[PDB]
Amino acid sequence: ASQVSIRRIKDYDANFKIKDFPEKAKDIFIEAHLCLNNSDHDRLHTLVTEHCFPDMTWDIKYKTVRWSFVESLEPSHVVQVRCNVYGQITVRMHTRQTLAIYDRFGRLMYGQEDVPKDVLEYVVFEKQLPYGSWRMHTKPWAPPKQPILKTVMIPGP
Amino acid sequence: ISHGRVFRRMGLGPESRIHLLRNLLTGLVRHERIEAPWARVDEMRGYAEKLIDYGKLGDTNERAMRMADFWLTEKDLIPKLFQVLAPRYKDQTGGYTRMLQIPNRSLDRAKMAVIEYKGNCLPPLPLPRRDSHLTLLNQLLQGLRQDLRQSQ
Amino acid sequence: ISRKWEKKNKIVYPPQLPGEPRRPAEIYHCRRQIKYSKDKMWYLAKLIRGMSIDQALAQLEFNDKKGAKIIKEVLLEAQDMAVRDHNVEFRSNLYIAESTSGRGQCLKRMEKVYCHYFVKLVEGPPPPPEPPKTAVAHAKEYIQQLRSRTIVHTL
Amino acid sequence: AAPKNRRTIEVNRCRRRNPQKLIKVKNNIDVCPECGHLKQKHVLCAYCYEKVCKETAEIRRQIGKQEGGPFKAPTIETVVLYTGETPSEQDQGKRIIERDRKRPSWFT
Amino acid sequence: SPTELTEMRNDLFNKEKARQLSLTPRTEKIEVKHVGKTDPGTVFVMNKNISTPYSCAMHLSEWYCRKSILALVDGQPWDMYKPLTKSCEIKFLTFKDCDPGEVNKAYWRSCAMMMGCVIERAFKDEYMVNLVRAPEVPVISGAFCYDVVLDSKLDEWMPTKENLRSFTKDAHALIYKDLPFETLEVEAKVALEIFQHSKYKVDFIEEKASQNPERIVKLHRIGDFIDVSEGPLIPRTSICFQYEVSAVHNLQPTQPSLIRRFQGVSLPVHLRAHFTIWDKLLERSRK
Ligand SMILES: [Mg+2]
Ligand SMILES: [Zn+2]
Repeated sequence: ASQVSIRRIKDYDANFKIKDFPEKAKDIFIEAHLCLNNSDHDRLHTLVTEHCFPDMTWDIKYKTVRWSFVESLEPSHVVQVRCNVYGQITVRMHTRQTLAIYDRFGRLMYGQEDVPKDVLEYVVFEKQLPYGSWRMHTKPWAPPKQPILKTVMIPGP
Repeated sequence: ISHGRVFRRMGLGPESRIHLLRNLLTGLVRHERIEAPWARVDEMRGYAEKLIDYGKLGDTNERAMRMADFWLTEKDLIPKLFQVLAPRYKDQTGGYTRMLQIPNRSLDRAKMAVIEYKGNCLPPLPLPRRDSHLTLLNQLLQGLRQDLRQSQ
Repeated sequence: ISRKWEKKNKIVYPPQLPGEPRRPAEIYHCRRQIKYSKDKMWYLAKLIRGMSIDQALAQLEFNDKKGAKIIKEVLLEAQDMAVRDHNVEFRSNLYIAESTSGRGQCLKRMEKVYCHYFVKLVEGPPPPPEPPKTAVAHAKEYIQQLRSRTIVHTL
Repeated sequence: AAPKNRRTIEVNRCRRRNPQKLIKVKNNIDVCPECGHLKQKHVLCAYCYEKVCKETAEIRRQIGKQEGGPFKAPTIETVVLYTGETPSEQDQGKRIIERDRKRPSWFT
Repeated sequence: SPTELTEMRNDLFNKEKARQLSLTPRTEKIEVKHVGKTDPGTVFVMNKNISTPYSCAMHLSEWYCRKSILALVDGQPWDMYKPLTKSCEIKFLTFKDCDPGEVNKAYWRSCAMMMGCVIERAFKDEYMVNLVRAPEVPVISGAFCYDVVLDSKLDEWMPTKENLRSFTKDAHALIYKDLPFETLEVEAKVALEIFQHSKYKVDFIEEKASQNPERIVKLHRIGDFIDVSEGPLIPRTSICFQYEVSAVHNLQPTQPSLIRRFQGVSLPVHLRAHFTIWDKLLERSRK
C-alpha cells in the first residue's frame, strides 16, 4: 500500500513493531481519554501535541467530564500510513464508551451516566522523526449524533 | 409669584426671546419639521399657528406682509408662506402643527420635541395609535353601543 | 489591586446527584475603571438590586445618569457570557443577585474619581419581596416576648 | 461658618440613602405592540424615530443636491418618489425628489 | 361523596399524563422558526415533546412571556403550556394585536372554565350539581355563559345578589391562587371507559372527536378540576383581574330539568377598565 513512506519509519525507528502498534495505540487512547476527568492536564500535555491539545484542554475547563471505556468491539487494525517528516499513522477503532459531561455547577449537559454505547473512530497519531514519543494527533461519512439536554436559540441574520 | 404669566423666559431678555423663536420658526417654515428643546417648541407653536393665520390673508395685504417680513429671516421663505403653506391649509381653521416628545438629547439630557407642519412630504412621524377596535374592552363597549342604540 | 470577583466564576461544584434540587447557576462580572464617581454609581447599582435582567435593562435604557449605559453594557455582556459559557438555558431567566460599586485607582490634579461596577446574576426568577409585617405577626411576636419573661435575679 | 464636628458614616448614610434621594423605578415603560421595541408611553419609539430621521436626511440631501445653492425655497409643493414609481396623477406640477431605494413599508 | 370523585378523576388524569410523557425516546430535537414583525427570523431548537411555546417565549425576553397569551403554530391557536410536537413555525398572539380574535375567544372560554370550577364547589354537599356545558358565545355578546343543571329540589330558588357576591368572591380566590391551565391530548376512550359520572357532559364527549377524522380529544385541568373545552385556554388564571358573575337565567322548556345558566364578565390585567365603565359593562351582563 504505502510501504514507500513506511521505509522512512523502518529506517529511523529501527524497531517498527507493526502488530504491536494497535496495542500501543489503544493504550494511549484509553490513557489520554482516561485523564480528562481529573484536571490533571499536565500529562495530557505530553500525550497530545500543541496542534490539538489547546482545544482539548481549554473547551473542557470548568466542566466535570467523567468519561469511561468498557469494551473494544473488535481488534483495532492499522490503516494506510504516509510520511522534514512527522510520522502520521492512522488507526481505525470500534470502541465502547460512556460519557457524562457536567457544567461547572454539576448539572448534566450531555450524555447519560452508564449508557454503554458504540463509537467509530479514525484516530491518527503523530510522532517526531529523537526524544519525542507517540502522541495522539487527530480523530466519518455521516454517523448520528446524540442531542444536547439544552434548548438553544439561533438569532437571525 | 407668577400667576397668569403665559410667556416663558428664555434667552438674554425679551428681545433675544423673540429672536430665538424667530429662528426656530424660520427653520420650521424652511424644512417643515424641526427637533428642538421641548419648552422652546411649545413657545414657538403659537407663533407658527398665527403665522399661518397671517399668511392666509394673502400677499396683497400689507400688514401680513410686514409681519411675515419680520418673522422670516431668509426671505425666500415668504413666497412659500403665501403660496405653499397658507394655500395648503385653506380648509383647516386651526391646528396646523403637530408637536411630539422624543428621546432626550444625548449630550445635555434636555427634554426634546419634534414639531412639524401638517401635510408635508416627509416620511410620517411614528404617531401612537390607539388600541385596535377589536380588543376585549372595545368589543364589550361595542356591544354596549348596539344595546344602547336600540333602546334609544 | 485585587482581582477576586472574576475568580468566582471558576468554582467547580461536584456533579449533582439525580435527587437533589437543580442548583441555580451564577455569573459574576465586573467593569473596571469607569470614569464616574462611586457615590453616584451607587444609586444606579441599588436601583436594579432586586429585579430581573430584562426589567433592569428597561429601567436603565430610560434613565438620565451617565453610568446607566455603562451598567447596561455590563449587564448585556454578563447575559451573553452566561448563555454562551455558564450553560444557562433561557437568557431571560436571570436576575441581579448582587449589584455594587467600588472605588478606583487613578491619580489627581483635585481627585480624578474612578469606580468599578460589580454584578452577580443568579439563574431563576426574581424572589418575591419580603411582605409587610401584618398586625397578627406583631401581636404574635409581642406575645412571644411576654411569654419568655423569667423571674430576674433569683433562683 | 464651618463645621464644628465631622459627621459620622451613620448620619451620612441616613441622608444619602433616604428614599427622597433614591432613583425611582419607572412605571411607564412598555413594548411597541407592533414594532416590538421599548418605549415610554408619551414618547416616540426611539428606534422607529431614528429610522425615520435617516430617511428624512436622505430625502433632504437629494433636495439640496437639486436646489443647487441657498435661497431657493420652491413655490410649489413637493413629492418624493422611490424606484419604479411613476409620478401619480395627483402629483403633476409638484417638484419630484427621486430616490434610488425601494419605498419603505412604513412610508404610506 | 364528591370529595373522592375528584381524586378518581385526577389519578387517572395523571396516569395518562405520565404514560404519554414517558413515550418520548431520549429527548429528540425539533426546530421552531419564528415569524412576525418583532425579532423575526430566529430558529429555536427545542425538545420534541417537552418544550412548550413558553420555552420559546422565555428565550426571547420576559416581555414576550408577560404579554403573550396564546401561540399560533401552523397558523392555528395553540395554548402556551401545551407541548410542541414537530418542527413547526410559531408566532405569539397578545391582547393588543390588531386582530385579537383567537385570543379573545380563548380568554372567554378560559373564564367559562374558571366559573365552572367555582360554581361546582359552591353549594352544600347534600345537593348535586352537574355541569352541562360552556356554550361558546362571541365576545361582542356582553358576557360568557355556563350551562349547569341544579338538583330538582331548588326550583324555588332564584339566587339572591348576596349569593352571587359569594360566587364572585370565590372566583377571585381562584384567580388569586394563580394556578395554570394544564392541557392533555387523550384518546376519546377515557370518556367511554371510565367517566361514568358524565351524565350531561356524556353528550359533549362524542362532540369532542366524533366530528373530526381523528379519534383524539382535548382535556383542560385547572388543578383538582377537569373539564373539556373546544379550544386553547390562557396560560394562568392570574391573567384575569376584574371578574364578576352577574346573574343567572333559565330556559323555559323545563322537561329534562332546570338548565340554569350563569353569566359572567371579566377583563385581563392588561386591559383594566375604569370603575364606571366597569359598572356599565356589568349592567349589560344581565341579558
Ligand atoms: Mg436661561
Ligand atoms: Zn416603535
